[PDB]
Amino acid sequence: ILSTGKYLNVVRECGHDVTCPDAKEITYTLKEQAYVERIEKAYNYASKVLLDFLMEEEELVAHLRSIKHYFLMDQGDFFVHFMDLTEEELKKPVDDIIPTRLEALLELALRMSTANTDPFKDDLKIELTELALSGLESFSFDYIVKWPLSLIINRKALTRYQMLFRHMFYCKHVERLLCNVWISNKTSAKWFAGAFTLRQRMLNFVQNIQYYMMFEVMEPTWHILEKNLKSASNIDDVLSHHTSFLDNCLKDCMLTNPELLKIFSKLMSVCVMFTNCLQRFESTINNFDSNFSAHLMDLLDKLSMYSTSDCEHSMINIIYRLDFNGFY
Amino acid sequence: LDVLNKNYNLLEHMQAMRRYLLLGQGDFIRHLMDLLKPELVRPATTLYQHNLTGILETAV
Amino acid sequence: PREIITLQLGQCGNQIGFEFWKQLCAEHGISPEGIVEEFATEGTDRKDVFFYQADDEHYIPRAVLLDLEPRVIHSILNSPYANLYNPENIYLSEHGGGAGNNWASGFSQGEKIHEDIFDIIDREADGSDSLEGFVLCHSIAGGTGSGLGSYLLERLNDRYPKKLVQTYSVFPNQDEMSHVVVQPYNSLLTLKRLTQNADCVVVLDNTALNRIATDRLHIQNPSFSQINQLVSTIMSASTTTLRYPGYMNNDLIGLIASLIPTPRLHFLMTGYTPLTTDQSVASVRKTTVLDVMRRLLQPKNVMVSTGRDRQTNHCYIAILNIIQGEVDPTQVHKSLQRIRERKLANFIPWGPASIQVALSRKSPYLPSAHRVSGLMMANHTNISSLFERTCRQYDKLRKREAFLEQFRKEDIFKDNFDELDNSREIVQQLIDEYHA
Repeated sequence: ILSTGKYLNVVRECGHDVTCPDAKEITYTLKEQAYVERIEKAYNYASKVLLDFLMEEEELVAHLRSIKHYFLMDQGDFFVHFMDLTEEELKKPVDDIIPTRLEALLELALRMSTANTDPFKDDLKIELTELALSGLESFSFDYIVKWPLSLIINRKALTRYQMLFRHMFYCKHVERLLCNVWISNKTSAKWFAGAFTLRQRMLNFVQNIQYYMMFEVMEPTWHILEKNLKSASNIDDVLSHHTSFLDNCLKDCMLTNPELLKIFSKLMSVCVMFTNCLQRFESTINNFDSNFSAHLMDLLDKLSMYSTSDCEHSMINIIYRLDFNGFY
Repeated sequence: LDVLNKNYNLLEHMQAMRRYLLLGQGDFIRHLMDLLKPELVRPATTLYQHNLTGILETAV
Repeated sequence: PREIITLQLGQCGNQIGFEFWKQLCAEHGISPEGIVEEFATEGTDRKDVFFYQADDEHYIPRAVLLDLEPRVIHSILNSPYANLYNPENIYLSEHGGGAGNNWASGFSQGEKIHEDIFDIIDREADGSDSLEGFVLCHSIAGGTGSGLGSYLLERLNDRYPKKLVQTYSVFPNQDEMSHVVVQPYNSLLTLKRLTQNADCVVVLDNTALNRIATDRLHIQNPSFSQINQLVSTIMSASTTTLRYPGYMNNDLIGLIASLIPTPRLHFLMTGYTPLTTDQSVASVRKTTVLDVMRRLLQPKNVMVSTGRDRQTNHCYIAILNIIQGEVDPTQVHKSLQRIRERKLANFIPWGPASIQVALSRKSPYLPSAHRVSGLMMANHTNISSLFERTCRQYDKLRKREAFLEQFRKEDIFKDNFDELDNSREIVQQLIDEYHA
């Protein structure tokens, strides 16, 4: 009863074109049970026609895929115009006027890279376990959420996507730095061949892991949107197994602990030292290789930590992919 | 008995378990046990499980 | 942004780049003289990465084509795809060249047209303020593409030092030596410039072309009209992460960075299976991705003449497996699951290896959105067999007193023949040393 009138209140939140429905206000039963089913056919009716109406003309499926692509970077041809033009500007600590010039650079690159519908794809407004930020920026994005689409995806769910884009952009900036190592090496003091091996070793490891950590979000992403469309009668279960996609975003990223974030941020601090090494012109080269083998021993420590976990289905997926990185 | 036939196939799983634990059809288990012997000759370790799921899936 | 200038050069390099630009209009949904379809922006999300950016929705190609022979360019203007090309970027009507067949001809013609060759090709450089690099779409066969192409590998190394260099160069044919006899001389002179004056190459053998041209293509008389069909598809296949919207290694400095172990070891083996049109009638039943990469490492689609019994002491270090179009990505990790069980790639015993797989959506077209495509960019250390084949044909020719008096009259005063021989053996020795 209560969650029917909850769904009779969100039809009011989009207008009056669905208020006072055509049926229901026709029939009435009062014997034994059979009016409790009138509550259940109440519960699905006004709640499904609101889902059709937003699928029709408020574009819920087009809104959920675009929030998806902005905080997970499924389309990276935008981002070699986006991320490349932000890293030129965020390399120093921000004074007060940099995020105003960053959103000036954002819509410059949005329409050079020619997104699908630019008055519809310019909703990006730049924002600038118990976790805190571990990078050097608070750089993320904010999507324009408007009720009654605040029910399908919440403002609490927007902050979950906001933390999700931040952990993707941290390792993505390492590859942008690492592609700058490859273009600055293209022409050392006496250690040229030893530098060539650790350029290839460090870049290929991160190009493996970040091809993966994008993708194992994506193969459950098409898995959930097929079962979003397949079993949709009410809105209540559908929202709950749409938050199981959010629980799938949980199982891709929350498995890393604060000790793992200290290990991955050691990759960033050794790349800036080695890029400084090439523009300045062997003992630092041996120090970098010992910094790599410390990371490779730390990755074996996380392999033993993931083996000793709760032994669920999420344990099996994270222990398979880190045996898989160990076979590399 | 008709709701299991439409949705769950209950007594079909009675015939099904005889092919694996009771070893009804041998080609499911011989192509298993051929691929399974290069792993059973060594002693088992921590890393024993993740290859056995892959050697089960490429046997079926 | 990511603008690349292609350097089409030579008798064979101009024809393989002519249908390369002709392939790009059929997949972008555009015409060379107009825009009749709306599929160019809704279907394709990025078009200004090889073309010049539009002034009237006319995507000009960022191409230059120089050759001593005027025969290759006179078969262009009568074709209806030449109006997309501009008659002011490279040459106007009635352009010519030398006489001419010599490696020393184009090597000496580079510094007499030095003012004009560095004038109009630099106008396209400052169009974008962040230039990607230069690809030399040249040839090794003949003296036209090998003579002048060795000059631009030197003077563009210091005038543009922060740019990527990498070429799709075709290897000549070594079946008989009657029509041409200067083939061991002009090839090794350019091959020295391809290792120290150039970062990476993409090898394309000629004796391996007719191995494929009679495999499934069923021809009786091998003509030159089939050499552009295997080459133009894999060129556009290599930029599917770069042209179509991808995420990782979506730049040309992304792909080449994850495969080169070291300088002077950059010769990448190429493979491409689907070339048959009657496969189309049975791809309607969900042909999967689990069977398309089992045959890439199997030496059937290779375009490199190498030994069959020399793969046991050689080891793969980097292997690329590019799927395109319909991938069904819920089983693409399932295809990479089956790689470790066969060990079809021998792995280096000193360090790790990598099997990198990537995907990008293809053109909105019916032969493209239906049939699975697999592009291979391998790197195997059996590539010294070609270098042993070219060197054994090089020192045998110098003992027969062949082209030692007929070649040193113009602009050659000292013996630079062993300067190419030791540097080739430096490549052949560091390859076998690389697996300790």
